[PDB]
Amino acid sequence: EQSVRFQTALASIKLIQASAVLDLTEDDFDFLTSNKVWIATDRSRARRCVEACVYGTLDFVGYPRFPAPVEFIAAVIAYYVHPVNIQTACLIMEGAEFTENIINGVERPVKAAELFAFTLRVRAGNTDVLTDAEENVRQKLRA
Amino acid sequence: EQSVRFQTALASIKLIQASAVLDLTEDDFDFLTSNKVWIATDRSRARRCVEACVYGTLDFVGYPRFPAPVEFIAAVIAYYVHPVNIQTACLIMEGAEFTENIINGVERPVKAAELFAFTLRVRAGNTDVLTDA
Amino acid sequence: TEQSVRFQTALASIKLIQASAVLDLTEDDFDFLTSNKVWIATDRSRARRCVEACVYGTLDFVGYPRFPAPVEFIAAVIAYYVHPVNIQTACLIMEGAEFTENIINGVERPVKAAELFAFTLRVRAGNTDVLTDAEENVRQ
Amino acid sequence: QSVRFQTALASIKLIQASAVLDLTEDDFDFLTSNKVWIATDRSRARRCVEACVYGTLDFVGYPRFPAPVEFIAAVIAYYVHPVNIQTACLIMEGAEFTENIINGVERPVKAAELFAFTLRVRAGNTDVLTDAEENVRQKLRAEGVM
Amino acid sequence: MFQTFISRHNSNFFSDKLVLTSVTPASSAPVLQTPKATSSTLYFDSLTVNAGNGGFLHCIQMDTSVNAANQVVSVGADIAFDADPKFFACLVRFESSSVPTTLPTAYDVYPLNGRHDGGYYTVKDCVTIDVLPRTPGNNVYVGFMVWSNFTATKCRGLVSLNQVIKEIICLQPLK
Amino acid sequence: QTGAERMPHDLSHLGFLAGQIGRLITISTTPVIAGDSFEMDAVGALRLSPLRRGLAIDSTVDIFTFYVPHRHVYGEQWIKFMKDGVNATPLPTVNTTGYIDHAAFLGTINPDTNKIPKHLFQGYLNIYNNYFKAPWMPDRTEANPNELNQDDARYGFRCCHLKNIWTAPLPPETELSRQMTTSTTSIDIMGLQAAYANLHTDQERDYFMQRYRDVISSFGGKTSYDADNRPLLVMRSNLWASGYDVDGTDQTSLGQFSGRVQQTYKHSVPRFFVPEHGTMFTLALVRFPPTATKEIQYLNAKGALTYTDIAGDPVLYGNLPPREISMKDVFRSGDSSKKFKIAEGQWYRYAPSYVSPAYHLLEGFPFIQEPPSGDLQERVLIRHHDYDQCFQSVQLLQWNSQVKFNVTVYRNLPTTRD
Amino acid sequence: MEQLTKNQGATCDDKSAQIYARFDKNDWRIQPAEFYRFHDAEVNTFGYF
Repeated sequence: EQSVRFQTALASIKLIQASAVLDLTEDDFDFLTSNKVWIATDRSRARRCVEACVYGTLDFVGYPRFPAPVEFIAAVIAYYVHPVNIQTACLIMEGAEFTENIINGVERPVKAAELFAFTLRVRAGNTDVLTDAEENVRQKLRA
Repeated sequence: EQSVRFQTALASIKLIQASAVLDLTEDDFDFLTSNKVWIATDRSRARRCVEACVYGTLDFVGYPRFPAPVEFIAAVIAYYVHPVNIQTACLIMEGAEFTENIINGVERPVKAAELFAFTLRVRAGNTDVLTDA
Repeated sequence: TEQSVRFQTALASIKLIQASAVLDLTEDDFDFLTSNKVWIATDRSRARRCVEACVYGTLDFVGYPRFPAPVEFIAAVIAYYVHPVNIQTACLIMEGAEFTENIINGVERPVKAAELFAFTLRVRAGNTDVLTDAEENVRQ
Repeated sequence: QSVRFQTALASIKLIQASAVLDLTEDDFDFLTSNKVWIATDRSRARRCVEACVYGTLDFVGYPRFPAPVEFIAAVIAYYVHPVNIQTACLIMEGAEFTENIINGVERPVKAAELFAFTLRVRAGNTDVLTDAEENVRQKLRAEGVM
Repeated sequence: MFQTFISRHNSNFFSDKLVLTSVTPASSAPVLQTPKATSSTLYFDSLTVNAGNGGFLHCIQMDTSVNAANQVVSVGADIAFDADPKFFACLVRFESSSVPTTLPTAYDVYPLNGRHDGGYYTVKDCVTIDVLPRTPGNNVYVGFMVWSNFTATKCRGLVSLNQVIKEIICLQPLK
Repeated sequence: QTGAERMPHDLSHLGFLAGQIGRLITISTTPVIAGDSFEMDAVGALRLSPLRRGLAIDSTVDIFTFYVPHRHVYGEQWIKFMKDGVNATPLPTVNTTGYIDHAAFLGTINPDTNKIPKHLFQGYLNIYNNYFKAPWMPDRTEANPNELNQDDARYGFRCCHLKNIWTAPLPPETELSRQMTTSTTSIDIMGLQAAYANLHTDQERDYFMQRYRDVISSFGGKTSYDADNRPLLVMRSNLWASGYDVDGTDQTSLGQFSGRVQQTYKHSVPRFFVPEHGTMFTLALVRFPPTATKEIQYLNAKGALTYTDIAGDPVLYGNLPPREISMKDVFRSGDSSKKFKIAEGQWYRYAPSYVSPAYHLLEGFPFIQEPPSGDLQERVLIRHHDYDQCFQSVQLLQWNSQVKFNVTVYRNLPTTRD
Repeated sequence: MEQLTKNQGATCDDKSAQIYARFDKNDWRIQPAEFYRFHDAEVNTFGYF
């Protein structure tokens, strides 16, 4: 089933690229994406940012957040987060369910091990853009 | 392809697009398919529309409209709605008075996370190169 | 893997189907059934006729009367004779249909569209192996 | 010392012992044949199915009485070809009056029921029989057949 | 003096003879013999290592039946190569949805505290690996792997692994 | 003989059980026949797997017992069953996913056939839906255990947290405004009135009645309508389980400690007459109270404080519909998008539980570490997982309990003669 | 006829209370103090446990 998971993962990277808005501040962005490390005391700003990329437009305009599936969060991480520190970024996002479970009505919260091995996989087959391939992002920065 | 689950929905769309047109005004079809961001006030208009397409894709085939398939709402949101709004478009459909997500009896109103999970799966490996003049 | 009761019967029906060579479909219907072409509105009537024959099979070849069939037998049929483009209609065609359970327990609980679809899909996958779409029954 | 329906049926099939039921080497062929049954054979269908039913019963001491739906299903599952399972169930449905079997006991057999059980027996789900025999047993014990 | 009753690794009371006779070190490190359940000791008195650049390993399959994610895995081995290959050793953890024959693409490596001496290598150390599968369909495996840029040569020795999912007892006469 | 001429039968039995925190598990089930008196005295010990650090907080342990008459379960299948007698069709079974462990929530080892009689399953459901689960949460409608989660079935299904501002909000549906349909330029004075009446009835009815039995009582009448199928509460007892510590003694530790927990408990049920045949479930549930590393008092985190917030001016708080708050108004790092209605003034009716920030980021501490997320259900139902942090072996899950069930039931079954 | 207990000497409800005065762990006959009803106010004056 992994191919479907992978399929849906890449498919989300395409959506992410159509950012309409990002809330982050130049800095928060220098925080999501840098090589600079996240100490435990940063885990919350980490979540603000990763979350800011997962629910972004919804927030900006005023629609409520609804739960995003794992395959999507993996894209968000693989695409925006530096490799140094994908672990904490996954540690802090554990919980969401895989589309399949959502579809099937089964509760399968996802723990750390999973998000990390999955995103790590996505990152490897996602030359869709590194982020590197798009300076455009900084256009959709904030305000 | 696990998409075994969406093929009819996609099938109808092809036919519809090529062969006919669906009940939507000209700027409405823009609304649906375009890059424009959907602001908060665009809700009724969002429903009004996505509904339109779904009933349409449905008629063509031969399905009734009340028990409205979760998989057709997926295809439509998946195809016509621009990626900038494939998320918000799901929200606007939550608990639409037509669909029923049925799980073991339990005809539960459709929660907006399964709509997104469905659309984020149709989009998984299909052609959706849609704007149109 | 598990696969218990309901699925186990879905398999068992697929086995009956391989063996029941017999159908009431004319060459072209068998095409219609299996076609990769989608089915549209005006087509429905044959869709009924074809899917239905694919269920009551040997009973239609020789005309004895009909039999309401259980939701598992109906899904085997759809998993075996219908193009994935078309599994969904194959079901709205076969709606009210009780699972074996309800038939046995006396709890009439008709199943609808989405439900048979979910099941057929599950049946489809467990049979990937036994699914061999080998048309070695193309007659009468 | 207690051999049960289900084991009786498989035993008798293993060593095709038509003799045990009251079928002729020829009858056994109808039952278990790859031949489509036509409505001219209909009567020999029942004749033989019933023969397997009330046979094995007699084989396992159940003094007669009527047969419980689930028993007919087992027969239709171990002894009938997948080509006729449908038509066999159609041939047992309803109470066609019998040989010399107890009157005031005939309760029409629903058709679908017959098939729902045959599929389950045809699938690995032996419990429908097992449970079903005990009910039979207890009835027969309060009745004094033990 | 009092007898020590603790050890880093406990071997299975029954050892297996490597049936194979030649491995060809590779990037897709081969699995010397089909993985066994939770513990197995494998011994070979003549394994011909062909020339290659990669490694070969020995498996044990994590018995994922006790509710506990992190468990201790042990490995104890004494291997001697006819020539000094200048190889590094390590415990590996790779999962697969099927009986593996080769180290897949994604695997993890953990340092062992053994001692090297030319063509020799002995070790008895343990490491805690997350034995539950990181991906739904799999089975997770742990093994001892030697890896280098091999030149044809041979090696003798045994390599045994065990997964601490239960303790073994032993006569402590003072009880 | 209305029959007081029954003898006592000894159904007492030891049961070494164990389970999971946050989830209601059945502990024992004794099928009762009609006209039995059933009497129970349960004594035993409750434990928590060896904690990582010394004892810090204790857990409340509620142990229940309910009476679920077969009639509520096989409605009218049962009435025919008994009228019919020896001739009735054998009563449905319900299927189970094929693992040894998985009927765990019913207190039996899944039989080899993957069948469990309906009463055992439908009871638990009939319970969870009536006594745990917020009245607003949807009824759990499941046919067979085939439809459960490994988590949900091999351990019991998740209950609510303890009551408290963010866990027991007003029902999400609670109206914040009632509109009347006025014509432009005129109101129908007499219409207004009727409009309030309709409120008042609705209001009380939504909170102060629910059942058919209630409606009729409001007219001052009585009816024995059973079909609401509400199982009886018989007993229910509550303990706070604690004790011990285990001071370490070797060189590396000394200051190290575990936290052996042992509270012994008696849970008794006095002679209960049993109206008609049925099953008697007990059930047990352990919960650590919620305490966040991040909860703040509303008044300190709402921001600029206005008059209706500090006044406590009963007039306003009296005549003001609920207010929507947001988790961010109550937690640091809480999600503003997600709101919940709260009666005006709860700030002055409840106080937090402050856990100094030196703990947040420490390991053993059954606190809560980070405000839940998710709709008010996924927020109110316990996540049996965030406690694994404070244990060393979840082998025997989170709580052990060696127990000994003294149960005598006075029924009249004949003697071992015949 | 009928009895209920406390909320959240032995039992409560005053009339009930008095009938719980009976028993004799020894009388096997059906006793009136049998019967019951129980009240954990959380539920009565609340919703769930």
